[PDB]
Amino acid sequence: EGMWLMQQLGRKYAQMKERGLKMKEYDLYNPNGTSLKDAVVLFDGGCTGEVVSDRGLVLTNHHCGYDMIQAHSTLEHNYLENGFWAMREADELPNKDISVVFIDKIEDVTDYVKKELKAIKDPNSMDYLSPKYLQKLADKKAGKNFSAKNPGLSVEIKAFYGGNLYLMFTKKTYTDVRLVGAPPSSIGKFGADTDNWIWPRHTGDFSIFRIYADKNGNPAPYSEDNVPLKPKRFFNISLGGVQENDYAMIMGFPGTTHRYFTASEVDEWKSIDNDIRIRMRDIRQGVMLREMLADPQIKIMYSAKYAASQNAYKRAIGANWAIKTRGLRQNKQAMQDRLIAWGAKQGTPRYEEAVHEIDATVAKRADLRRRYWMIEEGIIRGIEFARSPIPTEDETKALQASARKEAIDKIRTRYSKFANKDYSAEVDKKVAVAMLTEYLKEIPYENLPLHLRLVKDRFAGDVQAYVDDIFARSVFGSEAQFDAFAAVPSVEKLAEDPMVLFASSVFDEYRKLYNELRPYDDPILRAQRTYIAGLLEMDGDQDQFPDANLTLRFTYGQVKGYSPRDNVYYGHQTTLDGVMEKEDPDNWEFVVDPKLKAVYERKDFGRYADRSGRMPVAFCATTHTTGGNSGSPVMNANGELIGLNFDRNWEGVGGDIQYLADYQRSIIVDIRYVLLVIDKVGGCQRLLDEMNIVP
Amino acid sequence: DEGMWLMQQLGRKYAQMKERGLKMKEYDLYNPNGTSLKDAVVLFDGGCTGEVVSDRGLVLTNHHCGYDMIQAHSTLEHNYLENGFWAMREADELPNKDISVVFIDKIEDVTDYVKKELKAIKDPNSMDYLSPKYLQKLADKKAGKNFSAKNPGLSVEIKAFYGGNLYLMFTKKTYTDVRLVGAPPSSIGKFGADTDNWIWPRHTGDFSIFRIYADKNGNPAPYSEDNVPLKPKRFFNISLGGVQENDYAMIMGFPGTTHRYFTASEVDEWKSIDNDIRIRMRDIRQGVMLREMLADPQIKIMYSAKYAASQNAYKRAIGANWAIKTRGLRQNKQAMQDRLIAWGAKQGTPRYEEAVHEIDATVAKRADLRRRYWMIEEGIIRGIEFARSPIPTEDETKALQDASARKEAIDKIRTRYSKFANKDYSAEVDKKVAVAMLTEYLKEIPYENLPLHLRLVKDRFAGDVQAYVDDIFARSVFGSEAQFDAFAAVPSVEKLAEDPMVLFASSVFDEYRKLYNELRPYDDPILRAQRTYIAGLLEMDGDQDQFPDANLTLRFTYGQVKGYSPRDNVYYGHQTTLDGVMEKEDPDNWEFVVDPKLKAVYERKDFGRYADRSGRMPVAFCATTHTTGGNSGSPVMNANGELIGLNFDRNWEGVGGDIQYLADYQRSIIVDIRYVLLVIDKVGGCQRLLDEMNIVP
Ligand SMILES: O=C(c1ccc(Cl)cc1)N1CCSCC1
Ligand SMILES: O=C(c1ccc(Cl)cc1)N1CCSCC1
Ligand SMILES: [Cl-]
Ligand SMILES: [Cl-]
Ligand SMILES: [Cl-]
Repeated sequence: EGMWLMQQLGRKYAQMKERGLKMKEYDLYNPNGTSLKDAVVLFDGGCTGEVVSDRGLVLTNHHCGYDMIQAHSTLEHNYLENGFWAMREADELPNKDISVVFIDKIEDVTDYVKKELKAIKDPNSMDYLSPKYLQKLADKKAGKNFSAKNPGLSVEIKAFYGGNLYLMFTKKTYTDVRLVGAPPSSIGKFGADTDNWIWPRHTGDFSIFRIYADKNGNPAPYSEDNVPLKPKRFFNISLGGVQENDYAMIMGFPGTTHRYFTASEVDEWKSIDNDIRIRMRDIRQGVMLREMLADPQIKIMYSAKYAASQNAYKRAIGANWAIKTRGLRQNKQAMQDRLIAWGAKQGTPRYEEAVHEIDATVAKRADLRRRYWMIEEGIIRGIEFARSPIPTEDETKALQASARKEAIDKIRTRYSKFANKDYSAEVDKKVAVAMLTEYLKEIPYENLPLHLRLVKDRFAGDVQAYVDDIFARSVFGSEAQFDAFAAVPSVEKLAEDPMVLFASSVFDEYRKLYNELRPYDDPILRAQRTYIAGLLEMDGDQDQFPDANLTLRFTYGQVKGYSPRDNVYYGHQTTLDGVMEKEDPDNWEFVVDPKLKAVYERKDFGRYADRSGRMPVAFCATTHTTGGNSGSPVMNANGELIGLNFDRNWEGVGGDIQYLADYQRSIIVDIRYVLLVIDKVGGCQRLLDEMNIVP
Repeated sequence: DEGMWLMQQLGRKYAQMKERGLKMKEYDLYNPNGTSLKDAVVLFDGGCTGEVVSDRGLVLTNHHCGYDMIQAHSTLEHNYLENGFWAMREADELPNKDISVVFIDKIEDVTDYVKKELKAIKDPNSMDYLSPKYLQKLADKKAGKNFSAKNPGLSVEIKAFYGGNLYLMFTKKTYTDVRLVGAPPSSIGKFGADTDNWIWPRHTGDFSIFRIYADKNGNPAPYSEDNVPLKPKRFFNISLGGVQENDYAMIMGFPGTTHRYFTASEVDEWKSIDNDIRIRMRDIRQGVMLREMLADPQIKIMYSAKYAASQNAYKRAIGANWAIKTRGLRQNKQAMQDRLIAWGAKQGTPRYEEAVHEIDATVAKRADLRRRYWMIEEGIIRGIEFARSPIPTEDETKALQDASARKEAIDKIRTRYSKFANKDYSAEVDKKVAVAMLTEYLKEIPYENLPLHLRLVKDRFAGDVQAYVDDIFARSVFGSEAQFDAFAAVPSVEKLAEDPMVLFASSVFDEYRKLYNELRPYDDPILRAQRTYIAGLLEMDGDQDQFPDANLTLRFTYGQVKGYSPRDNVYYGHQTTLDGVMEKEDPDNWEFVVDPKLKAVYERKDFGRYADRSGRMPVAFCATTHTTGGNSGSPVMNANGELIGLNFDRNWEGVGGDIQYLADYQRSIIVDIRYVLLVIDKVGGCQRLLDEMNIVP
């Protein structure tokens, strides 16, 4: 049920041991010594990774190393579709803008931060959650020139439990992280978008990198003279596999959770956030699909935009399923009613007052929040011509010196980025007509972006005519229309351009709503500090985990399947047989790598198949994970690497608010399948040889 | 392989059934010379199975079996299809016109008799051995002079089995006054609707209740207000003990057809011609229909049923092709025939190998013709609605060419036009379907093999399929109502003789009939060789683990209540519950709406004695019994012969089971009798039906 602070390992150790943990507490996390924690990294600012060799080899997900594989792929060597396997360390490819962060030390600085905060002057100050303020405190505690005295290191203070606990992290950052190996996209992304959030899963979601450093193992930017890092700790790889009910644990960097939402916040998340995103994306995706299915060239141009919209659409469907079926609202109501009753008993009304302040703030911002999600889902992300070019104050104060041609070249560059190879004005007009029809029926005339008032005023309610007119008369309606403008540009033409005015109007309203809604966050945040303090004072800091905030956490559970619906059971482990059953040569998502298909036919599984001769692929566990846990190491009761976390099932996406023991699972690629792909698909024996593989 | 066994085969199967869990005495289940459980089984309305469940002739069958009778009695004032129907007294039960229930009174092996009569052969190639006319002449000869009058209600029938190697005579008792007694609302009776057709897990309460009526002596009689409920010689006891995983289960029913003795060449033909053409053509048709239904809510209303009707055999063909590809159906037929050929060679009898060769050569010879037939049938005859547009008859054409019979002909043509262009017909949707169907058809079928009118696509329209279809509607008398009325006002034979829609419809039906006539002769050599082939198989491995193909006759099948794994890491258990109905509820999707009375029963847990030991409410179960179409409504029995359920469907993974039974995938989908009695009790409130049944603890 939790994403626990490293500091909470002492308090949790006895329960973990009763659940199967065999390793010593300080071998997993030592606050003043080397531990397994030292082999975990924050990979490229949003994924987790792990050191698996004495020469700095790092494993993470394929979707985590995707951009680096794509940036090194060309028409001649397409590493994205064929994979990549450096046969020597010197062949490993450097990556620009990459990083790996080690969590060198973690300290509780609560009394320090709470004493510094006492120098208040304003009870409603938000400095207690300010990265700028907390950084000034972190620097004060570390010292004037800490990063110069300790190079490669940096400090950071973060708030936890709504501002009731503060931790300082001493981080070590390496920026020379090189691509070593990756399976083909057919393995690394087998399910592709059809199996996203799905269990059973058959995806070999892994990629291999290597941390490089200077001669002393100190952080250094890319240089041809950099040497692989010899880390202070790396994971041993287990080949013993997994069995149902086996103890499993994960360390990683979960991004966000909302475990202390009030019942009113659950209703708002359902009725505004999720219902609007669901309704608007269903309209958008419906029109896109119709057009993609009717024209194979539209399918090529819109496949990625369609897939990108489906991802949070599916998450919202999964989250609304939990609100409707798992009693999320009710359990938050029971949590707050229990605190209110205990507060009344102790003669302290501040907890009930705090819950009331949250409810009243939610109720007060309802119409504004509805208008914001409606314009964001409906227009800002729903309609492509909302992000069409808007002339800057510098560009209009140039068109009306010969810098007029420099303004036109800047506007032209933006126009070509909007109307790119994947942009269809006809498809966009069809999407806009459906999106705006829904938007105009939900947002009243007095709340509309100024230009959308023309639908009723000038176009007699004809949405099609309004959209047709934007493209017919706009300088960004077609290439020829832009060129005619570029030849004779006047500021009066841009000031009255229907597409410019639409884009300006919708962005003006989007920004006005954001600015009007931002002040409502602070009373909720301040009341949550009091609310979570009461919850901790009442039921204790053990069962109630602090919300995720991109900091290192541990979670434990077991390798276990679940029943998704009546009379259906999904086991704990998928096999290579499941990849073969899913093969569809004429569906790019489910194509099987020929070398992998041959390995399966010949049963060339070596030391990686299970005791029954079946080749495992993936497994699931009752660990509590979220976004940010993407390439997390999964450990045995002995702390050996058994897999890599890569996803979670849609039935558990509501788990960011309320953990669902009977449904929520972490989706993990089996380490035996990782080694089988490195060995029989990549033929990269040197990577197997540098790992410490235990029988 | 698992079996749809003849009643005669119960004796030789009894010991295996007992070892599998059967507890009842052999002759209590079937006795040729006395009353047995077999006497409580009926053929319901010529294509379903039913069962007598009371001493007053109450009959249980599926909701989809009694569907037409529930619909015929439904009005805007009393919609029994939507709300259900529950007669609170016997006099309130509704009569049905054109209904029947058939009891199998006696079954007799008449093989020696038929085989001796056949010896009077005039042509060794004669198909009389499979002729219903010939076999009826033999049945009438054996039964006696004027048997129908001497025994009212009874009739005799001889059928061939094992490709003409075994013959059985059936003495049938037919009742035609069968009244509607009860039915759940469509929300229970067809819960899955078309989404869950061929699907396990399943949550559908697929049952309906009827009653057999007869004269004062229990003898068959047509509907009369003086008819009294039948006091039958046998009825099923209802069990409330439920089912558990691995429990023995058995079914009696009337499976229609199987192809257990296909050669490997016939499996390849079924895959590459029958199934691939049906799959490809229906996917094109359904694809266009769906786009139009999704774009216009009025097109969705008009085409929903046509779309659903096409998807049914489309899904079956997808399931059958999955078995051919993954379960080794072709290979196992090849191994079956190779084993017989090897044994025949050792015996010095080459006639079995000669028979398999004759089947292979016939399959290879008819390939192009069969391809052209399935292509036109799936592509045009079924695929395009204007193929079934009006064609003026030879007498209608003559009637138009100096009498009052001109207005008579126009009224007949108008009636047919109004049936073609009905409230559900869209000419625009049909033109879109025809353009896609004909594009595929013109790609597969060469110019010299095209129906005459389709040659105009290349000749007159420069290959433009859209122009050809547009022209059919623009210039045709049946292209619109106004075009028909203009014709009806000034009708000339010369206008009909050159009508593009008439010529298209005529051409495609001419080609469809020419192909049928050219292909029909190929059936006979296959049939004759199958008689020799199945005789060899029976002589070699015995009439013991090789069941005779289904032929709409009474069979029994046995197995166990067991789930299965459909794919890697997925298990489907043996039993669904009322929670599964609730998880599937969608108020804005007509298929998954939940009856309010049923939803309340679930919330209050008002399950009475019908819930399982854990307090869960059972809905349906699946079993390793071997069933096919015709088994809808079949009684499912306990080891004690008590009714535990009604068969109503089978999973898509087992549709290949008509050729090769699939032990690890094929399951019969059965509605639990505890759920049937729960709906009668807590949803219908029809206590009198519960009271007349013999319910065992
Ligand atoms: O099948 C579903 C789904 C889930 C719940 C509900 Cl209520 C409806 C549909 N998906 C696809 C996988 S991702 C989540 C949405
Ligand atoms: O989903 C399928 C299906 C089955 C097998 C294959 Cl190869 C492809 C799709 N259905 C379910 C309804 S009944 C049969 C068709
Ligand atoms: Cl290190
Ligand atoms: Cl012979
Ligand atoms: Cl099988």
